[PDB]
Parts: sequence; C-alpha cells; structure tokens
Amino acid sequence: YDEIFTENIKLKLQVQEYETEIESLEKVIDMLQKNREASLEVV
Amino acid sequence: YDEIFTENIKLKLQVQEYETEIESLEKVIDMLQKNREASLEVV
Amino acid sequence: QPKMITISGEQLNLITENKELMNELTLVSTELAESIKRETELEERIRLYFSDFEKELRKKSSKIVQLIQQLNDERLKRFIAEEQLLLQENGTKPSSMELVGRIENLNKLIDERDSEIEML
Amino acid sequence: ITISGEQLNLITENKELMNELTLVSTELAESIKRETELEERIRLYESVSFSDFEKELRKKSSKIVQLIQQLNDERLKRFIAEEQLLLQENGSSMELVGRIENLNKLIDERDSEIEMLK
Amino acid sequence: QPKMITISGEQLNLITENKELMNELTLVSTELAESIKRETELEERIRLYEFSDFEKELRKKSSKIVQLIQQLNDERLKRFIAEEQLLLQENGTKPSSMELVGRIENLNKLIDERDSEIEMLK
Amino acid sequence: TISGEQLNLITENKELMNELTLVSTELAESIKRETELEERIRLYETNNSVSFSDFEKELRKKSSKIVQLIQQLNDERLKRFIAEEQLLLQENGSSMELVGRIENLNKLIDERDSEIEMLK
Repeated sequence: YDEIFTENIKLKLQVQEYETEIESLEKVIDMLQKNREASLEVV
Repeated sequence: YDEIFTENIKLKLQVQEYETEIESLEKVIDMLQKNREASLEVV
Repeated sequence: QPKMITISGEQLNLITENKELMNELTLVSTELAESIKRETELEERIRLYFSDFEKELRKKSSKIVQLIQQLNDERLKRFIAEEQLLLQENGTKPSSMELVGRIENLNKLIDERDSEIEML
Repeated sequence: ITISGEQLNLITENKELMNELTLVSTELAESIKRETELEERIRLYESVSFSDFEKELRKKSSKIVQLIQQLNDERLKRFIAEEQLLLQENGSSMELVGRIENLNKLIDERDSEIEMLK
Repeated sequence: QPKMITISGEQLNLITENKELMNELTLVSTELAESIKRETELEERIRLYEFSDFEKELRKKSSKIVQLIQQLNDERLKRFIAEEQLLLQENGTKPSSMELVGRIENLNKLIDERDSEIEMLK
Repeated sequence: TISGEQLNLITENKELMNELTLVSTELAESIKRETELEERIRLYETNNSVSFSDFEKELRKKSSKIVQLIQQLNDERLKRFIAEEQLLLQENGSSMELVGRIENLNKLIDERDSEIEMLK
C-alpha cells in the first residue's frame, strides 16, 4: 500500500543517520587511541 | 508495488544491525574511562 | 560564581555572556523535553482514541540537522576526552572534576529556587 | 588580565551558540502547535496524524543530542577553566569543598524561606 | 618462530593448534572474499541483461543473526586489543615494542606463501 | 609456569573451530551462487525474485566475511600484545632481537625467491 511506502521513507532516512553516527564513533576511536599514547609521548 | 515492500523487508533489518553496532560502539567507549583510570592509577 | 577574572577587558563582557546562553540553552531544551513527552501522552492517548511528495522533505529537513548534530556531538565529546585526560593528568586522585561538577549543578538548583523566591 | 594567555579555549564565537538557541526555540515552536492540533482533535472527539507522530520522533533525537551537546560542552568547560587557572596562579580541592558546604547551607536556608511563605 | 613456550606442560599443544587454525581461518576468509569479488563481477554482466517475501525472511533474518553477534563480538576483541596494547606500551617505552612483531608476522606469512609455491613446485 | 597467565587470551578452542566451519560453510554458499550466475549468463549469450534474493543473500555474506577478517585481525593483533606481556612478567620478550630476526627473515624471503625462479 502507501503506508508501506511511508516506512520506505523514514527508514530510508533512519539508515543514513546511523551511517554517520557509526562514522563519528570511528572518528573518535581513531583520534582517541593515538591521543592516549600521545600523553606517554609528552610524558 | 511489491519491490517497495521488499525495501521495507531489508531496511528493517539493515537498521537493526546498525542499531546494535551503535550500542556496541559506545560499549567500547564507556569501558575506556575505566581503562583511562586504571592506567593513570598504575602509571 | 566559578569564573574568577577581574579585568581582562571586553572578554568578561563575552565570557559571562557565553555562560548565560549555556545556562539558558539547557533551559529551552529541558522545557522542550517536557513538551515533547506530552505529545506522546496525547499520541499514545489517541490509539485508544499527509502529502507524500512533501512528507519526506519536511523530515529530510529534520534528518539533515541530525547528521550535523551527531557529527558535532562526537568531535566535541572527544574535545572533552583529552582535556579531562590532561586534568586527571595534571591532578592525580580526588577529582576536582566531580567537585566543580557537583558545584555547578548546585548553583542551578539555587538558580531554580531563587527564581521561585521571585515568582512568589 | 592575561587577555592572550587564554586565546581560544573555548566558548569563543557564540555565533554558533545562539544558532542552536534559535534552532531549538524553533523545534520548540513546531511542538506546542504540533500538540495543540492533537489536543484539539481529542478535545473535538471527546496521513497528517502519522506524519506528526514520526515528525515528533525526529525532534526527540534532535534535542537529546543538544541536551548532550551542552553537557559535554559543559564538561569541556568545567576543565579548561582549570587549564587556565593552573597555568595562571592556582585553582583548590579544599577551597571547592569549602563552597559546597556553604551552598547546601544556603540551599537549606533558601529551602527554609520557601517552606515559610508556603 | 616467535612462539617459544618450550615446555610449560601440555598447554603448548593448545596454543600451537590454534595458531594453526587462525592462519587456516584467514586463509579461508581470504578465499571467501575472492569468490564474492568473482560473483559481484558476474552480477554486473547479469545487470547488463535487463521472490517469496515471507519465505525470504527466514533465510535473511538467520544470516543477520550472526551479524548482530559479530559486531557485538568484533567490538569486544576491539576492547581487549587497545588495552592490552597499553599494558605493553607502558612497559614498551617508545620505539614500537609491539609493531616489530607486527612486521614479523607479515613476513612469516609470505615465507609460508613461498613455501606453498615451492611445495606446488614440488 | 602454567596457572599464572590463567586466561592469557587464546582460550576456548571449540569457539575457534566454530568460526572456521562457518567460513567454510559460507564458502559452499558463495560458490553455488557463482555457478547459477555463471550459468545464467551463458544462457543470455546462447538463448539470445530468486535473482534478486541470491543477490540479497550475498551482500549479507559480504559483511560476515568483512566482519571475520576484521575479527580475525583483532583476534591475532591482541595475541602478539599478550604474548609479550607474559614473557615480560617471565624473563623478557626484546627490542633488539625482534629487529634481528626481521632482517634474516627478509633474507629468508630472498633465498626462497631464488628457488622460485630456479624451477621456472
């Protein structure tokens, strides 16, 4: 029906916000562990 | 149509997998403040 | 009350201003949280009792500012990682963290009760 | 003074801080309206409906991010403040526990003068 | 070659057996990847030529069920690595006390790869 | 010294043989796809849904494998960094010898590759 097309909208969008939440948690993890070790480097 | 219906039947899963990646990703973040202390506790 | 500073010039005319909008952004946001919940108390209420070519673009407009919000949230939450790290670095044990924290939340409750002294 | 030893860190440029303040008064704007319609429909009882059920589903996870934004922006603020005062003269622990002890007494006193008027 | 643990009782049978399965696993993960690459390649030529919904779910929900396990799993071993790294980095004190072994196992995996060439070349 | 490392890392082997059967079980799953595809094609240059499902049953395997190869790298990366901790708590690992074997190992790549061009 049309309601099945409606979910085919918000979930088509709700994917594209996770996909950039998932990204942003890599962006910290990457820049985070090399910040922990940067302490010891400046220690 | 019914291809519009299949998009539902796959997005509802693709969202779900991204849901548990997100919770898992924080579950490795909220264990670092507990690692961050144990190091500077024994540094 | 935790701000120190005495002259420094127009910067105190800036930093005591930016603290306002911070202690006031959480006001608009929590007094909007108390609003949004009630919609569900009316939405869930309904069950026991439009246009598709623009339903998307009235949510894509809300989806986009949720891409920038999430991205902004994370790069900032990591801006607190190092700078809390360097504090737990430059300090060592009994956190000055939780003190200034439980100090600031205390002003709020005063600032949430003294305002009521002036409501009465 | 030390108008330069600061430099940056951080709440500088509120030209974004007030932006969030507008983009949240607006999501506040499209909320009471959003709720009065429903409130009226039940009041007038005792497509669009679904749109507003899911269009409010987007303001939650919008605020919930900004409510977190401040908290971390705060938690970020709670610390570079000492990153300045230590690079300055001093911040400390004995002093702050000093101000807590007075504040609770001031709270209780102000809580007191609340319980007297009504 | 960087294993040692010469006696230590009979546990040496174990840690060896698995280092002989994990390599065997990356060698079969490397395999699986190539056939998908050989398959999506084909899927493009299929594209050039231009089902049971309720049933379909059973065969898809099942394959997604390991995925939820996997990312829950992946993130778990992503925790123990980045903390057991520090416990050794602490000890390590600068110029890479760990990376050295990381460049080793790359090499010891080419040696065996060249062994296979000679072995096929019998 | 046994009970000393206790967990170390490389425990639970019946878990290790579990991942292996999967990928080998998934290998059989990828080939049968490949065939019918490889067959369907030559049908289109000789004779000149289920198609859409084996599609969405292969994109799903393209993450499982991507997981395990990520899983297996962070399964073995963790090892090298646990193997050293044990050897330090024992006698030692370390900074020198690890650079020594590397050099001879390159020689071992060289003196292997001499015979590779030898036979052919």
